[PDB]
Amino acid sequence: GRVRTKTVKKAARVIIEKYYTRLGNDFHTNKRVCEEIAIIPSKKLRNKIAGYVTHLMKRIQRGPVRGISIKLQEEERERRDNYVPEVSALDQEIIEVDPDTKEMLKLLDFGSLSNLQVTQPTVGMNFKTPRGPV
Amino acid sequence: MRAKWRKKRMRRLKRKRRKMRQRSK
Amino acid sequence: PLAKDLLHPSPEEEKRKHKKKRLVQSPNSYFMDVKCPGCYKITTVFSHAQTVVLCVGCSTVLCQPTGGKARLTEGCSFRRKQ
Amino acid sequence: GALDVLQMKEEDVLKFLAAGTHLGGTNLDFQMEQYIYKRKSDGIYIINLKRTWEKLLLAARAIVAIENPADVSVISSRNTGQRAVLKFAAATGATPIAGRFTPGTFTNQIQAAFREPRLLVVTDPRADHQPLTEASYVNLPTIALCNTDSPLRYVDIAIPCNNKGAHSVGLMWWMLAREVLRMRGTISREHPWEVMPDLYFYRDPEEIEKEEQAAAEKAVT
Amino acid sequence: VRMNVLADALKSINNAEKRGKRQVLIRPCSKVIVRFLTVMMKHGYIGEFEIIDDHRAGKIVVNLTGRLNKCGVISPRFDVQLKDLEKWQNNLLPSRQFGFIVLTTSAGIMDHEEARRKHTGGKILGFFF
Amino acid sequence: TKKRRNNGRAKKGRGHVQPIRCTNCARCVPKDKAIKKFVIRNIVEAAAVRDISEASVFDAYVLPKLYVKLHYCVSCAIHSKVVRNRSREARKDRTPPPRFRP
Amino acid sequence: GKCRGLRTARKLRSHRRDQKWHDKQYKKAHLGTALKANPFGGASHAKGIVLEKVGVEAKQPNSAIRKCVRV
Amino acid sequence: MQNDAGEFVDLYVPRKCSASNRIIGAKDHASIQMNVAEVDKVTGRFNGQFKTYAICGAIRRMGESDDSILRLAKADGIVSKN
RNA sequence: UUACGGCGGU
RNA sequence: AGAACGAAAGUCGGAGGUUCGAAGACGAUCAGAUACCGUCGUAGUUCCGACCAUAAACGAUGCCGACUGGCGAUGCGGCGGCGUUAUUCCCAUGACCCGCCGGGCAGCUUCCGGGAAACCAAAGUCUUUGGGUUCCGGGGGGAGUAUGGUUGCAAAGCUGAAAC
Ligand SMILES: [Mg+2]
Ligand SMILES: [Zn+2]
Repeated sequence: GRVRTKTVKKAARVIIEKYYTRLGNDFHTNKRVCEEIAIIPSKKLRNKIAGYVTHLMKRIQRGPVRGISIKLQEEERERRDNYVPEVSALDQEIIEVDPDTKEMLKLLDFGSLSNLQVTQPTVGMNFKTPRGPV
Repeated sequence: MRAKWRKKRMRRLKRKRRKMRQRSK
Repeated sequence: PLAKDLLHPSPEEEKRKHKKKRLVQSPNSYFMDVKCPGCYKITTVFSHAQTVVLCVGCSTVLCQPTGGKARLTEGCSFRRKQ
Repeated sequence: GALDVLQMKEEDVLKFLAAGTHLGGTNLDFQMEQYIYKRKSDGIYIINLKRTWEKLLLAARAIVAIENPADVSVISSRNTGQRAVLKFAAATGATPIAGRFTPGTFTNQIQAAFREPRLLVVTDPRADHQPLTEASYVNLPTIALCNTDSPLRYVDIAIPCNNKGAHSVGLMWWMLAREVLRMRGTISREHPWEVMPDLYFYRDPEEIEKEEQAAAEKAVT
Repeated sequence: VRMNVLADALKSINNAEKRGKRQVLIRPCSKVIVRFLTVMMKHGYIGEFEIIDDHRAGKIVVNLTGRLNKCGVISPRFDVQLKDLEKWQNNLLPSRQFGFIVLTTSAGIMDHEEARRKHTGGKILGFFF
Repeated sequence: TKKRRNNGRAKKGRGHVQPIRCTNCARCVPKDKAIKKFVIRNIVEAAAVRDISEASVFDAYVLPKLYVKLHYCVSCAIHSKVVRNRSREARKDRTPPPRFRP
Repeated sequence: GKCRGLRTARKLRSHRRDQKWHDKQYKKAHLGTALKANPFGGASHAKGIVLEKVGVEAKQPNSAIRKCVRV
Repeated sequence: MQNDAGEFVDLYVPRKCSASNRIIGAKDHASIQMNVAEVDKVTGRFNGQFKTYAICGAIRRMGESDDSILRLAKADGIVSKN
């Protein structure tokens, strides 16, 4: 019977996104925040919104919940925008290739150009897993 | 009534008017 | 694949197909030269032979027939001619 | 290209072969028989890299033909190719729709993401077929950097590179992003482009923040 | 067991143009299908075509264009008079402007409009539009 | 309405397969219609294994298997519940259910 | 389907003069036994004396005593 | 459509494709009309002129638009000629 | 395990 | 027109009779059980020689010919291939691995198309109608009946109306 309704779970995402900095992980303080910040019609859903807002306040400070508030929002610019490495994994100055893929860059007119030592794919044709049920 | 037990009752019937018409020689 | 120029193919793609069904038909056969080891004449037997062919002097086996392409018994002076 | 200005430029091929992109292996679609070279001994198919080079210059000619820069709807579904799209569109000024594509976006005109482009570009055809299907109705060309598996119904300038490798996907967005701004006035065509293509590669789990800052106790702390 | 090599020649064209293709392949030739195809070539529905000449009835590769809809046959080779030719038009042509039935005369394989100028009737051979 | 593409019977190029007889109700069905099941259950009822090893004279004695092939009529396949009523677009699949040994 | 051809009109005509015996309102106009069958006999009216007044019953949705005679 | 007096009597002349040369209708909403922007011979930059190609939606839905636009650019000023 | 039936027209 | 082979059941003659088992008997069940269940069990199954010519004899699709998508396979040959494997210590053959070709039962998919729709790569090439050619259907009942013909040891089959 504890399971929380939609219009409480709807009204919590509009608060905690928009007031992520004006909060805490305390139920009784965030109770007083939620009455100050939006008109709640009665006391029961006042501290029942506040309970679920606090249920995310011990939570969205840990993991990627739909938390597009500015402290999360600028944080992944340390990830996608930053982190250019000093060594390129496109540049090892040695790449090992196959005897036919130097045929492909022989008629691409490139066989005598770069370093490009080969490692021939071995004798085989043991691809294609043994078919059927066992 | 089925189709094959429509046959059997009208096969049992036609083997009677083949015999009552044969009765009156 | 709406516009494959099906009149000018690469002949090793045209080699893949049947002996019929080609843009111009051509057999998959040949005549071939056979010298029995220790003899003095080339024999010119057909590749898809069907009979137990004898030789001129050395009266022994020369080629043995099979399903498709008759098997030369002893490794002989052999090449695909013309 | 037809010129030497747009040629193969052997040094960047050392980034193709340092990202794979000659990788198929499993099998091939019957309408990508043209962009093949052979099957390996491994069962793997390798791709003639001048064919994926000749279409990629042809696909970049398509984007420059669009006047409005914020109009090429650049979309992706699989995870490798979600970091790549989001700052592709930040680089060349495009419109990114990343992650799960909401169905009924290009053309259901009521809700908020009613976006009507004039061109489209895809990471994977069969893994992202839902925008391929929907772009068939606003008569709108799509460009799908497709592998030998992925089908070719609603695509037009399909690039035959790769769609599954992590370093494979990010380079092909980089090689396309370097070019679309080179047909514009940005890259000076002789000097290289400064955006190192490691920027476009899919993100690891959170072991990041240990190892990068354990090589920064002589420059920060 | 190939009764009418004309009708197969035209069915090979009709299916392979609705796919949109550029080329076809007609396997047995005859001197009645090469004179068929040069009727719609001189009216320009198709273009170039080779007779791949083998010693028996060779093949024919027709470079299709995409001006064509249906190039069927009339499988009984009926006779048609000149008081009869006007009913063949409004049965199977799409209009009174364009399209052609083609009837083999005693003077050569011609159209319907070429035949009524020459004012000879003959046996109908097919129709194309 | 033809319900099934193959008509229940997985024959194609024949006229007559050998009619086999059902296992519990002894009803005559063709060989490829029958709901097959092959049972390699242990004979010992493996709750009852560490109650016989105290009584076993041997120390590493491989307990024998038990090999029964059940072959059913379709009428006593559903009522004894080896197969089950299904849906339209999940009929066209020839895969067995998952195993899950424990 | 159909044999066709220019010379086969004998087959296409001796196939039609006996597939015409299988639709009814032709067949009760040419076969003869259905011409004798009706009491008017190819006519439109007949006189006749009345032998019995009867009241038949109406069909399944109705319920009435329809009046008839026995001419 | 060039009547007896030779004046243009039609509503409008619609497009036609260049992959199968069919007549794209007023409701064939799978038919693109795409722009290919060439560059000048000297600097590899968008000089100001381009090319236009229509692809009918039936040949799009079939599968070979990429086979098409390769070939209908192949003759028309492209990278290859090889 | 047994377990059958349901007046006529709306 | 005409013939051949035709499951089962059936009929006639001779061997044989284990098992199952129409009919039948008996016990149960039931309001009633001439049914389901139970037990015993005849004809029949089983072989031989003669007959009958029907079945949901079903892919419920006449045969022949062409063209029109793809992919993964399975069966039979044939050709060519890294290799491992067989006596093989080398050969030539078999096993497995990768293909290609022809033919076969098929399969998965798709907006080629088609269809009343289920669905079918043929049930597609069809108001843009015409590749041969055979049989056959015309609202449902009365009817595969009545009569006649023929066939059959018999059962019945083939051919087949009409009144209403
Ligand atoms: Mg019955
Ligand atoms: Zn059963």
